[PDB]
Amino acid sequence: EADCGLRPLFEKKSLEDKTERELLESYI
Amino acid sequence: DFEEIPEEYLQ
Amino acid sequence: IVEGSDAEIGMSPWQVMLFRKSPQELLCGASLISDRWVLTAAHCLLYPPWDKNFTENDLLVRIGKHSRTRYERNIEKISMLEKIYIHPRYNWRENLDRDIALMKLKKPVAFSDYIHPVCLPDRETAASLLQAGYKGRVTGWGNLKEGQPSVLQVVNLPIVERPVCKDSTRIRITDNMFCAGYKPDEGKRGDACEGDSGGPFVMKSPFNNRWYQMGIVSWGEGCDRDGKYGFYTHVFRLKKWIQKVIDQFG
Ligand SMILES: N=C(N)N1CCC(CNC(=O)[C@@H]2CCCN2C(=O)[C@H](N)Cc2ccccc2)CC1
Ligand SMILES: *[C@@H]1O[C@H](CO)[C@@H](O)[C@H](O)[C@H]1NC(C)=O
Ligand code: NA
Ligand code: NA
Repeated sequence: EADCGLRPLFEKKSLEDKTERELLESYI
Repeated sequence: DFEEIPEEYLQ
Repeated sequence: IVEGSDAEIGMSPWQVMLFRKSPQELLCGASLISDRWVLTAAHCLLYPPWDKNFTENDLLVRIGKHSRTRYERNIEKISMLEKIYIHPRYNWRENLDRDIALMKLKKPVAFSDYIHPVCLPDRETAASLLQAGYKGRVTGWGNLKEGQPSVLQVVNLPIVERPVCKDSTRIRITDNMFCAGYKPDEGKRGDACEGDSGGPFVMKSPFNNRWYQMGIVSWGEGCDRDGKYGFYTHVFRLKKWIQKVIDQFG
């Protein structure tokens, strides 16, 4: 749980998935 | 539709 | 999931499938919160109106999956249940208030590229992120319309203002719920559907880049109907119960 919420194939290797930018853009 | 899973789990 | 898309490999490594032994079939979604604990919706396990009252040995959980129906050799892990814990004030008689349950696994699951727990929110992350217009992400293998998908589906959906949620339904909504989805004529759609229950509504924190599970797929009227919205169990509001169960059973 110290490492919770960080995905091996994405955050752990600083890659983004195809639609997570849509989430970030909604947080105004 | 569901592929059968190993019997080890179903026991 | 209605009007979603195929998930990428490893996009949701906390996603869990609840699987019935006999006959072998998907029951529900669920989520991995540690190597021994799995979160789901209570109505996935107990719903007397549908003659649903599962016991531990009725069930398996399948972790790390992508395909809905294939046995994903060397990728997925299949775990047996030690114990099911349903919220003591789960209201199956009326409106699914407190639609939440924990499942403790018999043995810890090994993490991998495909298997990894999601975070649970604290009060500060909940207050920051659970705001109308902010988008979260829902995942599942449920129905594609009100047939069924080959692989895990994903859809991003905005949280809806509470008065709009209330005015969309005759069912009594509580502080232990929130709703999400697009308003009509907004130009976009999408919803959870039957079979997606118990799966997670997640948000990616812009402060620390971690994914947090804010909700559990709970209920709705139809799927992807205009003027209707999907309802989700409010995970933070029930966090004290979650912690009590974990801090007294393992
Ligand atoms: N569009 C969606 N996002 N959802 C997603 C979740 C699915 C599956 N969940 C159900 O079928 C639940 C289980 C019990 C009945 N129920 C309902 O949703 C009823 N229609 C309304 C209701 C009845 C009693 C109490 C509370 C609500 C439904 C569609
Ligand atoms: C469901 O089954 C469990 C164990 O079989 C029992 O303890 C519980 O009272 C039952 N509840 C309902 C509503 O059937
Ligand atoms: Na209303
Ligand atoms: Na709608």
